[PDB]
Amino acid sequence: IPTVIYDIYSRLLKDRIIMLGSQIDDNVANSIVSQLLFLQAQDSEKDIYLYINSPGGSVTAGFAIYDTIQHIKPDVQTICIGMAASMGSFLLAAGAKGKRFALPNAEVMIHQPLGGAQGQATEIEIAANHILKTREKLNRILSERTGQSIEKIQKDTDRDNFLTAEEAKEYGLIDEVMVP
Amino acid sequence: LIPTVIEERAYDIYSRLLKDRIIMLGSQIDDNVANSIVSQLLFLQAQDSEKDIYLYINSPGGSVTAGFAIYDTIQHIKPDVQTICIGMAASMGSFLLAAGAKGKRFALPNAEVMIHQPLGGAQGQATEIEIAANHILKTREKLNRILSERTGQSIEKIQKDTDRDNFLTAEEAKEYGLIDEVMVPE
Amino acid sequence: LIPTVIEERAYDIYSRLLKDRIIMLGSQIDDNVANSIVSQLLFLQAQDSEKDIYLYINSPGGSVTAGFAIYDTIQHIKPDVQTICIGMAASMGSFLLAAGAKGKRFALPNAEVMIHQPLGGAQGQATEIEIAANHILKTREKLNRILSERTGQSIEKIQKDTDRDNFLTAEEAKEYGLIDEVMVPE
Amino acid sequence: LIPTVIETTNRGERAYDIYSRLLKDRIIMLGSQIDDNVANSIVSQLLFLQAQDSEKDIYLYINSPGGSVTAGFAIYDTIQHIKPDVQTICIGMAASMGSFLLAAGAKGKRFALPNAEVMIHQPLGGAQGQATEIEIAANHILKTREKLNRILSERTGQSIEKIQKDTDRDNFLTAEEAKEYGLIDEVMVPE
Amino acid sequence: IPTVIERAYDIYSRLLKDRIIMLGSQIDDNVANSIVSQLLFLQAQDSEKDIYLYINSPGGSVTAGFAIYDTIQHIKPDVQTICIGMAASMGSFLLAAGAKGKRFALPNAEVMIHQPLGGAQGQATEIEIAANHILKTREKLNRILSERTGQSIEKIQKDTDRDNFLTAEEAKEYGLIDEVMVPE
Amino acid sequence: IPTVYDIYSRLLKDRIIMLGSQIDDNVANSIVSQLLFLQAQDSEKDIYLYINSPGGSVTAGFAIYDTIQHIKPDVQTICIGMAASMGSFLLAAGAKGKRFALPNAEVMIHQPLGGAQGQATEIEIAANHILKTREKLNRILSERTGQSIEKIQKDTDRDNFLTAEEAKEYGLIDEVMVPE
Amino acid sequence: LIPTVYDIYSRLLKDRIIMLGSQIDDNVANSIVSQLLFLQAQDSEKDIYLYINSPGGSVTAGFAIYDTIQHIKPDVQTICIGMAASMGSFLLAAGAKGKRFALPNAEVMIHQPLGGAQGQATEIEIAANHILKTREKLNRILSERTGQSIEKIQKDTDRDNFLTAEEAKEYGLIDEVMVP
Amino acid sequence: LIPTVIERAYDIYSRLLKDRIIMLGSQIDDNVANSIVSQLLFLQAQDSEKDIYLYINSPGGSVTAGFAIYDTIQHIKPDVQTICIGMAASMGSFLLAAGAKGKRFALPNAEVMIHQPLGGAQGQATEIEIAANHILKTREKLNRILSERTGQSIEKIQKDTDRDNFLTAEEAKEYGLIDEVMVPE
Amino acid sequence: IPTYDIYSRLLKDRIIMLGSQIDDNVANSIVSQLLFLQAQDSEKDIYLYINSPGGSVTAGFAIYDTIQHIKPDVQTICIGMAASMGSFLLAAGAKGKRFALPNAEVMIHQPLGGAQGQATEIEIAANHILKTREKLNRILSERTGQSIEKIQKDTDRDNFLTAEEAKEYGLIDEVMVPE
Ligand SMILES: CC[C@@H](C)[C@H]1C(=O)N([C@@H](C)c2cccc3ccccc23)C[C@@H]2N(C(=O)NCCCC(F)(F)F)CCC(=O)N12
Ligand SMILES: CC[C@@H](C)[C@H]1C(=O)N([C@@H](C)c2cccc3ccccc23)C[C@@H]2N(C(=O)NCCCC(F)(F)F)CCC(=O)N12
Ligand SMILES: CC[C@@H](C)[C@H]1C(=O)N([C@@H](C)c2cccc3ccccc23)C[C@@H]2N(C(=O)NCCCC(F)(F)F)CCC(=O)N12
Ligand SMILES: CC[C@@H](C)[C@H]1C(=O)N([C@@H](C)c2cccc3ccccc23)C[C@@H]2N(C(=O)NCCCC(F)(F)F)CCC(=O)N12
Ligand SMILES: CC[C@@H](C)[C@H]1C(=O)N([C@@H](C)c2cccc3ccccc23)C[C@@H]2N(C(=O)NCCCC(F)(F)F)CCC(=O)N12
Ligand SMILES: CC[C@@H](C)[C@H]1C(=O)N([C@@H](C)c2cccc3ccccc23)C[C@@H]2N(C(=O)NCCCC(F)(F)F)CCC(=O)N12
Ligand SMILES: CC[C@@H](C)[C@H]1C(=O)N([C@@H](C)c2cccc3ccccc23)C[C@@H]2N(C(=O)NCCCC(F)(F)F)CCC(=O)N12
Ligand SMILES: CC[C@@H](C)[C@H]1C(=O)N([C@@H](C)c2cccc3ccccc23)C[C@@H]2N(C(=O)NCCCC(F)(F)F)CCC(=O)N12
Ligand SMILES: CC[C@@H](C)[C@H]1C(=O)N([C@@H](C)c2cccc3ccccc23)C[C@@H]2N(C(=O)NCCCC(F)(F)F)CCC(=O)N12
Repeated sequence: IPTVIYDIYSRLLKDRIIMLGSQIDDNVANSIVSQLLFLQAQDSEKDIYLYINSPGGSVTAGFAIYDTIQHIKPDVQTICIGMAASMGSFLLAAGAKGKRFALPNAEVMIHQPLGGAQGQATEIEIAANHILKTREKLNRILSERTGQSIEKIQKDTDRDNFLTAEEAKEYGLIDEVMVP
Repeated sequence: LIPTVIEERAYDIYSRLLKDRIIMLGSQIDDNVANSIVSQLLFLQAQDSEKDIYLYINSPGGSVTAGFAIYDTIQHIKPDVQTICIGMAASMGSFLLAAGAKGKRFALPNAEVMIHQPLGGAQGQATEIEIAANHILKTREKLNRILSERTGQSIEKIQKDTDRDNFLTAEEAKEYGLIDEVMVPE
Repeated sequence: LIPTVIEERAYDIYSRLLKDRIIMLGSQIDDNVANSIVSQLLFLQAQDSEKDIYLYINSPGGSVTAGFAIYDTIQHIKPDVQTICIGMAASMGSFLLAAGAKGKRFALPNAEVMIHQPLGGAQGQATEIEIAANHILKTREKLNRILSERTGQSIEKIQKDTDRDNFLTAEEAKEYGLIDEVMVPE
Repeated sequence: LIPTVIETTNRGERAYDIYSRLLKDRIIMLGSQIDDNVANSIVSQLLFLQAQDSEKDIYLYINSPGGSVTAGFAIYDTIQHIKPDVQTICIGMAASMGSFLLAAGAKGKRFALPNAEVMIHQPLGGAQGQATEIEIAANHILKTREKLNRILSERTGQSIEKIQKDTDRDNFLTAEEAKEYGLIDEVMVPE
Repeated sequence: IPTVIERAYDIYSRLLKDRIIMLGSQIDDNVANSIVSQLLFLQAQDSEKDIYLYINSPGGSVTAGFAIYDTIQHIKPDVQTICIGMAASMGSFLLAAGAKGKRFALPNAEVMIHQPLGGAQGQATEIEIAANHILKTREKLNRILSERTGQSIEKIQKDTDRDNFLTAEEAKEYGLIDEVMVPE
Repeated sequence: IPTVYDIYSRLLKDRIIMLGSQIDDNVANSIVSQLLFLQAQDSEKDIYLYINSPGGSVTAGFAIYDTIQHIKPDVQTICIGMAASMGSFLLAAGAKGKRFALPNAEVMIHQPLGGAQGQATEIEIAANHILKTREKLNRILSERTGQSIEKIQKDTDRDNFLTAEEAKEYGLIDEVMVPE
Repeated sequence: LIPTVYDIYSRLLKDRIIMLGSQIDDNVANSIVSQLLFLQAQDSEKDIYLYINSPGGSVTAGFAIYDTIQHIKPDVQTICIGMAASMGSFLLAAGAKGKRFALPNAEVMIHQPLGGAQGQATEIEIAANHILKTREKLNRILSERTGQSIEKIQKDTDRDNFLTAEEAKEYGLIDEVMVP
Repeated sequence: LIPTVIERAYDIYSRLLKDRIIMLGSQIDDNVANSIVSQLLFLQAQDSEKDIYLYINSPGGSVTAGFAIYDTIQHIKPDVQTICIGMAASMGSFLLAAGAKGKRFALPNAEVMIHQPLGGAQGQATEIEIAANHILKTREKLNRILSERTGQSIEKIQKDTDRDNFLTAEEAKEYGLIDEVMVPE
Repeated sequence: IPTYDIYSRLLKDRIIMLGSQIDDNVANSIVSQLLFLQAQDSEKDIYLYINSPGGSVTAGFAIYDTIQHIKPDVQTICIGMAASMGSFLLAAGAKGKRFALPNAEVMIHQPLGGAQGQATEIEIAANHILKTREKLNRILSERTGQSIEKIQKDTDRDNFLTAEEAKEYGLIDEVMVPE
């Protein structure tokens, strides 16, 4: 990671740019949540810029970021550069309305949540109910953010569904493709 | 490891027992074990469709579908299949113990019987987990319904008593209706 | 592990069943299992080209090409091959269950039948992935077409019903046309 | 991985990692599995913050799957011991000892964001060896469960019998259900 | 394992022909199934002649041990027991299970008694169930040992709290065996 | 393996040889031995070679191939299940007019696979060897199918799956045995 | 490992030189994207110099870099030193027209994208369609940047195709070979 | 992982050390003992009269490492107050009991566990004998010191440490391992 | 193993081969062979070949006690090596009928073992292995004519003896010199 006279990521944070550039786990969420809180305290009115190049990851970690975005006063603009898959694409769609972007060759992928369960029948049932409720929660929020029905979201996320930047715009996941 | 007996014919000990209509279920129940036991049951029915068969059970259980292969074959054939628990019958083992001919399900006094709900796993997409969950729940309903019919206990009581590992003495298994008699030594 | 029976002649239990025209498909289907079953079918046809053969199926499935070795050999030989599901017939196992002679496909009441689409893999260059994808899609079409002919269901319905794991009871398998009869115990 | 922030003050600029910057404003992040190291760090932060100012509130962020019960109790007892109120917020997930610590915040100052997940269940453990050693371990984990349930009862207003029943297996609650249960006081809805 | 020819037998099968069963390993389900089968075979061959159970075993599974124990008590023939080498844990329990008056050891054989071993992991209630089960199992073992030795349950409990090694002569004094066979 | 003889030995008594696995040296040695045994038993009666094989070693395959051509009896071939790579080469090696498949059998043809590491000159030697091996295979396949070497080269460039009927049209087999 | 003068890479960044000297993954892309953004903010008119010595890597990570290059105002000059393979050679070709270079002994390699898929037939189909669309996207852009037809790019990338610096120039991947 | 505070820039543990608080928050091995011994020596040199505060959240560990800490506590002039937060087991509970008389504490939900020392030996009979004698002497040494610090007899300590013995904070006080449970205000 | 297999052929002539590490399986087999041979003929000598690095003490005692229990004399011969429990069993043969070939190696040393866990568990294990060593040394004293104190000293560490030194020690009666 190069230094500027700051490491490069810290330099970007000084200009209110947060980089979500990896798999989403609890550590990544904690860092992004902290950066959002720091930026709101520095200036509660200026926009924040969230860069997303992520294959997704933990749903609860993703919701930590999602809820923090909605909680703070500044608008959080989102941009997909490279790829936004799974919880990554969910967070892309979570940006301030009118301020969700992708570059033209960026890839957006949506699909249903993944998980596991082992043990007794009743334990498997509890895990199944939990992941099904989690999917309903995700689909409901995605419906509100895209303007698509819950039934359409359900159908379109049944398997891996790859979208171009332009298709993501048509879907309502982003507002604009930034053409060079 | 397995001794031979000579009667002129040479038999390993298990084959010698099979000649007297005794089948040994002495391991974890998987497809191989089920196939072997199913084959022995079919062989014995063909040898004599009227004489009792004796199924020895010392098993920690195992695959439910493999257990049902044995269960359905027991019910399908004409001979009565007597069951005895020696050592332990747990899970599908205890289900098979309860599957023996009415009046002919036994245990020795220090045998251990354990009943519990089925175990499994699932990973992948939400809808795949749902399918696996529905399947294991239906399997549990099927097991509980049959156990209710075989023991005389209600489905609601079976559900409650199999929620966690439930260890029974031979005498408790008799009181429960899983077996008919404890063979006390003379 | 596998007991012996003595009639002058000494047989393992499976060989004894084969003498009465019973073939046991009791494991995952791979090339070895297919070769053995194909050999048994050819042997039985040569022993008697008119008497029925009995194919026991307790299998989670396995290789599609191995399954087709068995399927084609069943159709090629003169004797009718009766099929019975005891325990489980999943994937290629359920395909082979459905391949038995019309009117002579059975299951015991607690047997489980599962149908789903074929599984596979591919890695390498885009064009290699394309070739592998085309191959598995053609394989699925071939399976679905044959299943349609054997069950009486449309190809479109088979496609829909095999999209994910679909578990059927013995009675549901009969209603579907995978088997002809559930053998209820007497 | 962890960004730096630089604040220019009148006696030279200061460089903080982001978590240290939050600690300066009395925010402690419990963002991982709870083990002894995590507990020691959080205990130290609580003691430091009390010494800096014994009257100002502390803010404990909880995004945790839980972990060691004794480590969790190190944090719990330190929270109750110090003078400042410790506000708690669930962001993401609070499971097991995480949800216990969420419920341990100052009364009226326990929060969650709307899509946060709270999970409660009974403690997990292990025991091997002789029969009498297994008995000792069993008695210990059963007493530990009674201790947890009693405290949870006091903090939520639910009876011990209800806590026992509701923690028998994994029990997932929405933020709103956690409020109704008494684990938190308020769901912070976005403005 | 050598062969002997009269018909060809492996050495263990040859001993089984003279009603000698060898329990010469750790006790698991396979060993128990084999020994149970041999006992049933021998009873069917002759319901009146004594059976001879050789024990050189570090013990093993309690339920497997009880399969053997209950089969011994169930059959009509007397089962004589001898400790050669070592009988530990369930091995020593089976040694004590032989027909009264017909439990032996050779002079340098080692007998060890101790409480049962086990494990449990998972939820508190699962640990409780496992603990209750192993405690009941210990009570069952101690009660039977009390009946077979003539020692009180309280003394058995105390003496099995930790590993307790006995010489053949001490095992006789304890009531685990009836006689030490001294060489002529 | 059931007894009647083990089942495979019983089939060998009726001049049926089972090639039902990956082709390695052990399999080739066994099949070569069976062919020599059968020729000695009767030099005029047909032999029946069952093929359900994913292929394997080229030199092992050539041991079988050359032994088939060397002996006096006609060797009939049948594909049941799958004949891939050297398996399909051996299928095509059966006596002209006596190469069969069952209707759902799969035939796959492709170029040989291999490996080489070390110095540049060692890599060159290995490359020349595998290229010569491919030429040898293609030339023989051309003679057995009636297809040109140029067409064989093109059609084996990547994995090429054929149905039994397509294998007949290609000239790899003579007839599909339809069930009566 | 990395000498100080600033560490050496940060010193080069001060003069608007970015080093892409490794396999392209998300971390590398995020770092390069950040450097490009930083440099544009420092001076939106001065050229940027992108050094490429890379075996390639992730396609989506490569597209993060590609789209950021096209998005920013400064011209990004590219030079191949050592090797540019796969996505590395794609990025080499993405430099400002007239300002794509290689040193004389640099190696350029082009080939089709690599990937994988396992699971159900329909999942394999989705993965196959995705990688085929990705290849079309890459080939279309390469056609625009080189002046070669899509059909020629398809043919020339079917297998590993190694080019000298001079051949890369003739192909249109670079504009000039810098002779010493 | 470990946050920084600015007054000078300190990691949080160093900041606590400036106020005479030492954290024993892990398994006790030689490294941990060396660090704690060094902190104790540093603090005595800074001020030989002011109390030191030793936080204990530890499952125990090496007996000799524990004795390095124990002997250093007794050697230095300042009183070392001890507090159990979370758990003090085995050598951890021994060190808890080693604090200055009247200044050994626990928080109400802290767990104290006492048991006999653990170890191992393999090799020749005479090597096993040497290892057995050593661990038995070590147990006698531990029990004698625990007797002096708690007021319990050696015979009672022996009996109560035969197996794992878990105590609540209040039970630890009754036992004499600590002097007071700090109840929250 | 060449073909009776060769070992079974030797057993027909009352020769038992102890040619490996002594564990429970080996002991069970040798005990069974001894019982079989006594039943075949209670008066004829048995010949026990010993080429063994030793092994389990309790397994060795299974063999030892069975030798002493049966009526036939058991002659012992060391060919190759008899170490540890192997040398103990060599010394256990019938008095006057314990042999070695001239280049055979005999090694004596104290028993080996292990203990882990609580102090009291280590104490129990230590007491047990010390009592086992006393039992071994007492029997070796009776069989060799050496004092217990001398056996203790000489087994403190690995002590290698030639066949002739083993004879002088009293572990064997005779070295069979080739004719
Ligand atoms: C400024 C109002 C809302 C935003 C409020 C709030 O909702 N939180 C949340 C995000 C929060 C975070 C962590 C722990 C919490 C515990 C209880 C309640 C809220 C908590 C903390 C937040 N606080 C700050 O953000 N302070 C400035 C810190 C700046 C920097 F990030 F450190 F640089 C503490 C004062 C407070 O009332 N809030
Ligand atoms: C002769 C009374 C008792 C000994 C009685 C009995 O309790 N069992 C038990 C041990 C038993 C074993 C295995 C499965 C059983 C199933 C149900 C009931 C008893 C079973 C089986 C036993 N049987 C035999 O022992 N038959 C001869 C066996 C010969 C040989 F071992 F094969 F060589 C079957 C007839 C029967 O009534 N019993
Ligand atoms: C005697 C009526 C029922 C019992 C009937 C039957 O249900 N099955 C079942 C168990 C069966 C087994 C295996 C494959 C099958 C395939 C299709 C239908 C039933 C099958 C086979 C069974 N058959 C035999 O058991 N024959 C004798 C074999 C003796 C020995 F086991 F080999 F020793 C074939 C004649 C038949 O009509 N049945
Ligand atoms: C009886 C007519 C058809 C059935 C014909 C046939 O289609 N095949 C097939 C199944 C076949 C099997 C294996 C290799 C083959 C190779 C080429 C052609 C057919 C083959 C072999 C089959 N043959 C036999 O099955 N003979 C009896 C062997 C019985 C036993 F299995 F050994 F017990 C060889 C004589 C033959 O003309 N056929
Ligand atoms: C029968 C004429 C040709 C076929 C001739 C021949 O080409 N070979 C070949 C196949 C061969 C095989 C193995 C080693 C060889 C060594 C040198 C030359 C040929 C060899 C051996 C073959 N021979 C036999 O096949 N003998 C009978 C064996 C029958 C059975 F297989 F054992 F059942 C030895 C006599 C011989 O001249 N030939
Ligand atoms: C200057 C107009 C375009 C270039 C515009 C833009 O398109 N992006 C992109 C590259 C962008 C990056 C990261 C996150 C984003 C989130 C939403 C929209 C765009 C984002 C961010 C970019 N911004 C900056 O580049 N600010 C200066 C940062 C300098 C330094 F790198 F920190 F040194 C934020 C203000 C803005 O409107 N843009
Ligand atoms: C301020 C009153 C209570 C809170 C009191 C106390 O109970 N503890 C506890 C938490 C404590 C911590 C660590 C070891 C202990 C050992 C024995 C007793 C208490 C201990 C330590 C606490 N002390 C401090 O907190 N000093 C200031 C340290 C500030 C900073 F954290 F370093 F930044 C030591 C003086 C004292 O009497 N206490
Ligand atoms: C002041 C009397 C006692 C405390 C005396 C002593 O007993 N030790 C002990 C603890 C000691 C420690 C390390 C190595 C030793 C080697 C030999 C003897 C004592 C040693 C060292 C101790 N010394 C210091 O503590 N010096 C100040 C160091 C302060 C700081 F820790 F660096 F911050 C050296 C002068 C000395 O006589 N002692
Ligand atoms: C002269 C009697 C002494 C030798 C006596 C005896 O001490 N044992 C011992 C070795 C023994 C072995 C195994 C189990 C025993 C159980 C209880 C008592 C002695 C047992 C068994 C021994 N027996 C035999 O050795 N019979 C012949 C067996 C021949 C062959 F080994 F099978 F080839 C059983 C009859 C008996 O009374 N004894």
